[PDB]
Amino acid sequence: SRSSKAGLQFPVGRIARFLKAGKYAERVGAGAPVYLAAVLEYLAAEVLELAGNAARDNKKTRIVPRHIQLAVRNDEELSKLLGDVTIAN
Amino acid sequence: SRSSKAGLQFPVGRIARFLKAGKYAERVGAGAPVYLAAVLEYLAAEVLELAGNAARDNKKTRIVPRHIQLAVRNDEELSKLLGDVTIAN
Amino acid sequence: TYKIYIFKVLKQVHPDIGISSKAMGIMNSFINDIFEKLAGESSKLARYNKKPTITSREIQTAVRLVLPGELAKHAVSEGTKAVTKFT
Amino acid sequence: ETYKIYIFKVLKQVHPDIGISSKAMGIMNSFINDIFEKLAGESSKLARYNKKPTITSREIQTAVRLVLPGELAKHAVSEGTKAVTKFTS
Amino acid sequence: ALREIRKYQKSTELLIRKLPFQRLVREIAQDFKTDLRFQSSAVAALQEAAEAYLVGLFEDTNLCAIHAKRVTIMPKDIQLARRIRGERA
Amino acid sequence: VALREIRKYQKSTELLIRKLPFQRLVREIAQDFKTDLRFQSSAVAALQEAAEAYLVGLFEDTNLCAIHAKRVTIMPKDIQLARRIRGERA
Amino acid sequence: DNIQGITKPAIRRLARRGGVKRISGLIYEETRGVLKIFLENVIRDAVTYTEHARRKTVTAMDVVYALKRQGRTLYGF
Amino acid sequence: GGAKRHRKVLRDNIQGITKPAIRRLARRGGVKRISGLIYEETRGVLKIFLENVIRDAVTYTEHARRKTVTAMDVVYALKRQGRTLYGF
Amino acid sequence: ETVIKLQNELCPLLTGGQLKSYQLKGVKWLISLWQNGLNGILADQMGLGKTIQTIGFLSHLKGNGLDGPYLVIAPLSTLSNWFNEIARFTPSINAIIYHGDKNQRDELRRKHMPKTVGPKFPIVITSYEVAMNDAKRILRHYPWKYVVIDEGHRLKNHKCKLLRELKHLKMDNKLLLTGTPLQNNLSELWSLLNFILPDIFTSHDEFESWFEKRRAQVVSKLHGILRPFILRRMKCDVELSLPRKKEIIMYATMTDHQKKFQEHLLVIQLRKNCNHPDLLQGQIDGSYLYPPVEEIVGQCGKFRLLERLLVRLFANNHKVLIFSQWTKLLDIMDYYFSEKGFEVCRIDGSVKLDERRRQIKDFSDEKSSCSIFLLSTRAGGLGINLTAADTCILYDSDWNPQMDLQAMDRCHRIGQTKPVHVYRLSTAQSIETRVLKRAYSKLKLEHVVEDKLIQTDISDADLDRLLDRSDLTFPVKGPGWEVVLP
DNA sequence: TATGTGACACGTGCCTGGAGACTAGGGAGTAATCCCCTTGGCGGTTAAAACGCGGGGGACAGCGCGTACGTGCGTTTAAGCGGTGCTAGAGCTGTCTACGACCAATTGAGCGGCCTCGGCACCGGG
DNA sequence: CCCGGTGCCGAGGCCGCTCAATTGGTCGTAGACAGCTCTAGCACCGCTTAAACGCACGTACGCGCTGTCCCCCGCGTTTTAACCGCCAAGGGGATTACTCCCTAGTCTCCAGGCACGTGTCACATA
Ligand SMILES: Nc1ncnc2c1ncn2[C@@H]1O[C@H](COP(=O)(O)OP(=O)(O)O)[C@@H](O)[C@H]1O
Ligand code: BEF
Repeated sequence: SRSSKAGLQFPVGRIARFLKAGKYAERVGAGAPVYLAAVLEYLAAEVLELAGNAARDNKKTRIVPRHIQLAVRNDEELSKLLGDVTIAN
Repeated sequence: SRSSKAGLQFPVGRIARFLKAGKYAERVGAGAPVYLAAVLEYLAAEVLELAGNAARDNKKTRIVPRHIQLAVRNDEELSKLLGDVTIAN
Repeated sequence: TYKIYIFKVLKQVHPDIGISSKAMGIMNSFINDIFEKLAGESSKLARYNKKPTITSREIQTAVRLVLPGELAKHAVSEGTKAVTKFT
Repeated sequence: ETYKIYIFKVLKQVHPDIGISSKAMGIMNSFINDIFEKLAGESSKLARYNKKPTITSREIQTAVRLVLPGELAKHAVSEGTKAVTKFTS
Repeated sequence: ALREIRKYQKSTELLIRKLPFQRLVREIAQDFKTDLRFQSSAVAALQEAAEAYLVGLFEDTNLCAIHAKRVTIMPKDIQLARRIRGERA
Repeated sequence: VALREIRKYQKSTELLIRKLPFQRLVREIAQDFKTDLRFQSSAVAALQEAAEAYLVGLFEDTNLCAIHAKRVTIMPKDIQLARRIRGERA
Repeated sequence: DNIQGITKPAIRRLARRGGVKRISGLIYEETRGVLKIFLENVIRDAVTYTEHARRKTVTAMDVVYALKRQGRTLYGF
Repeated sequence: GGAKRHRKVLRDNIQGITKPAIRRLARRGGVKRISGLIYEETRGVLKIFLENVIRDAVTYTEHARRKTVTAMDVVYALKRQGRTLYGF
Repeated sequence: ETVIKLQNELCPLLTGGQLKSYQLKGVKWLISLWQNGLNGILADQMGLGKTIQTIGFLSHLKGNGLDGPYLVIAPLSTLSNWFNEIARFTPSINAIIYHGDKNQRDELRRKHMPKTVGPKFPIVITSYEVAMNDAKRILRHYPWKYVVIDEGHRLKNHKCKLLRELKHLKMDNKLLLTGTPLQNNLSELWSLLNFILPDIFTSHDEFESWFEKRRAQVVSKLHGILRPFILRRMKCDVELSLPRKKEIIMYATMTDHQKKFQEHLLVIQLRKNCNHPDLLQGQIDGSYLYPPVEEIVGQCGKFRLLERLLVRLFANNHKVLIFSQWTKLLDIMDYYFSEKGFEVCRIDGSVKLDERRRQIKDFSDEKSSCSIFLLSTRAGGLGINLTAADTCILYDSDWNPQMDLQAMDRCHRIGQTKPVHVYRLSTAQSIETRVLKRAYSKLKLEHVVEDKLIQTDISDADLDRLLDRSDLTFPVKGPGWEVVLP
């Protein structure tokens, strides 16, 4: 698959299907899904990294929705991206 | 013409062309341009009515950009829609 | 551009009042801004409803969403009358 | 229809012992979907403004630079460049 | 007291009761349209969003009162907060 | 004298900030993001108009905050409070 | 009297969570009015979205879309 | 005086915003009395705002593969930031 | 003999130095043009200035018939000299310099300029800026009969605001005084011909369409058209008392620092590295301290050849004139002179008109020891008379060759017994060669209406031979130096 | 203290998408031109910025107090967890029929350009 | 406050040129509409128990100012930079023709994870 060839865990084919099914444009380049999968993988890795550190500080082995809220608020870059984001818990 | 049948001063054919050229959707209905031109006609007539009254208070026949800026601040509904804008001069 | 149409609708509401050239360009840019906002909202509303064809129902909903409460009630009344007159 | 397996994989990669719950998994999936939708919409608007039917990697890169603030944008464009280079090679 | 502040900040439960908020939501919705039904998830989301907005407004008015050298908040503080925010309608 | 000067600047619309220092500042700021950049005159004019409008709005909010604090003279803490309440603290 | 359903201890606890130490009397009525305005706006938007799809009942997706267009993103609903 | 040492260098570009300019800008808003640190505070705020808008405009210009920044890019950046300009 | 007789018959108000034969022809042509009513342009060279002929014609017009107000427009550094000359040569004639602040101009108009037409109306001599500013306010009321515009190169562009201001004013007759008649193009020539003759030339497309054997026919056709309008009198053609002029372009090799900067490194930066890069690099770095003059002359720029020419001029015992396009290079030269100890006097835009007049008076004075006199290309490069200095050197060469020729011929005036020497500095293997080639093409166009030599460097024997000016009272191509022939 | 519980790792039949290859044609990268506009600086004046002063409006520190808000207890009203029962209404599917798009001609609409004019300038005073 | 003509300068009106709207006509794919399918939201009686309310109070606090004293404002100098005027070039905006390869789909193929029952075990209750 293209995911194993590009060294990315996220599915490149699934994102490519969503871009075409979403009808965002007439044609979609081959370099768009592989480029978009890397950005989504890095952002998801940084969120889970800061959220995992908050769980270790609270002596919690499992990440709870409360830990995700503390991670996006303590980080200035993640707070500006989400803006006014209210977690369920 | 089609614009004369509905009684709208704005061109219904030019709006239909912009919707198709702008590729907002695959197919554009027949009632969409006639409906969209009526909304644009009322909003244009509403701003010119308030801007005309502002020019009448200053005893100026010609409407200047300063008069248009004073009209959007007075009306609440016009300011709710046009609050983020900044009129030059 | 809609310069001749802005001038025509101005004479209907105010025959004696005149408009400057810069004010005409601003009114033209204001109409183009409202046209893009209503067209963009109708396109996003079509994708959410999974409807490829846009109609007067989607434009009416986009008007009630963008325009404020008092301003939308007057726009929908004129929009409905234009459709019945056209059909 | 969800990125649950990939989120769990990247979490185990960044934190082996930490295990994410179901609610936090759903929240992360919703966040990833929101980021993807924002990036796709920005790329579509950029392609439509320039009258370009095809969405290339440059559109995604510009959308990432515009949406992501701070060092997040630079890290994301670096990751995307590395991924597209590994895919093309 | 300060102990009551740390207890509510640590907890994440919904402070506003569900039945009065649901009654208020239904009464408000009865004005815009008639004979409408509501899903429990929609009411829960409305309650969560309203609670988050009220917490933000309370933080803002507390900051404004601290700026005025007063520990007790006043309605003028909320008025100034809504005026600076721009949400005044 | 102070009240009459408010009525003059509010009635007449003009570019208060000079064009050349603002243009030099814009070029200096843009030099950090990218080198060998060139600016159009209309772009600099729009930048100056937007900056002046934003500064006027910030000054209005600061004056409201100062009036709320029972003080006629504005202070940097008022500007900081306005920036923090507006949410654009960066 | 449904607006009065939001009781005084509820507003007090909400202010305690936000960090308010002392609360006045008119704060309750002011917050009730602000909450009424906010709920009116959000419910108007959600009713619009529900009438677009020609549905009788309002779902959580419409509320989420209304909050998103109002600038507040909600996850988990 | 023959040496004429020191280029008599001009002040910083951020210092180009003069005190009377900030005074007039505050008067337009309705400020009656202005303090001393207000000038530096407005200088910093204007610098931050210009940095943000210029970064957005430079990104928009790099998207079009153009060297010169145009008014349309500034308008698009300002619209992205939440303030649209009419007449440009 | 005959020149003294016609001088009294043509103009009796002129009491002083008798006009010569070229001035006789000039005043006769001006009188015939005034009688017929056709406006003309004086294209006399830098030497043998037509200002004396023009003031003689004005005095003749004042002598008989009407005594209407006369307006004269000239650069700032020129109006003082014009007033001095009209006061020295022509007595019993009132002349005022209408240059000052707003209140000063108002009080001068109230005192010396009667609102109604008076018999004794002082001739006003205003600059370009004050005239452009006051054409609508105060000048529109006064009816001006005869106007004289010196240095017609100011009105070369068709879109000058000064042209609009002059068109706003009512002129009965116009006069243009240009050292060089045309630039290396035809648009400005058509603009000048339309400003002086509105009915003759009306559209630029017609003149462009009108302007091997085919190229020889079109130039001969355009020549016969403007011949009655333009009058040209070369210096060597009429005046034989003045010594000949020699323009030698000395080439200096690129230094090590210049080569390193060029290798590290658009056109403006290349020219900065070409001419005096020391202070430019210092200002780019931000250092407040300045390197020594010896370190500068050893490291950067053509200052080595500059000092060679300086010691050659010191041995020859003649005043030198240096011209710099940039205020940075002018300040570099002034600092070098102050460090060496020689007296320095610089005429620049920052220098006021009174200080300019004082400095040029001290330089014309023989007792002054200020052999080094600094002059700008924009200001002071045209309109001033400096006959005490025989040798002139050009550190930089501008794009337009007309300005360079004017600056080189400023010293070459009438009455300069010492032979004149023109030196040009241009580094080889740089954009200076390109700009000199552009100026050469431009001067070739204005006239039509080697590599190894530029690579080599001038030696001490060559410097001595070029300093020796016994031939004016040397091969065409020498090692490190080339002489251009008209 | 301990337990058992829903959260977490796993084969398993699958089941609906990715990739493995021919294609073919219209979007994208690229060689060349022109002249619109931009970068730099010199010249002058001229309104604008800044350095120094006196002082009077104003920010700020402290006090007695007298209005209003925090805290604790018997109590009363409503949130809520459960349970039944009906049902309008949400949601998936074959359909067949009125509605959107290209194309050939068309014929009149407004954008490109020329000319005169007349609301609004400014004049410097009383 | 109005004063005579004055001087602009964008507005009125007209003209020609022509590419944008429109009507007559086929169609094959999007949609409104009868049916049902199984699921959720409507109300309420029954117990009750944590949650809400008002009287008492007594003590931290909001408000007016009293003295101060210092940090701003306005005006006479001047002194330093904008700015309009202007010469000349040249990087780069904007456009056309071209040809090249890559992105959309159809025949197909073989493995990914999605719906579901299961063994177990880290808190989180007790
Ligand atoms: N008729 C004359 N007799 C003597 N000297 C004259 C005469 N006319 C001009 N000059 C000399 O020429 C100079 C003034 O005119 P000049 O500078 O030559 O005019 P232009 O500006 O045309 O070059 C002075 O040196 C003056 O002595
Ligand atoms: F004609 Be100018 F006085 F050199």
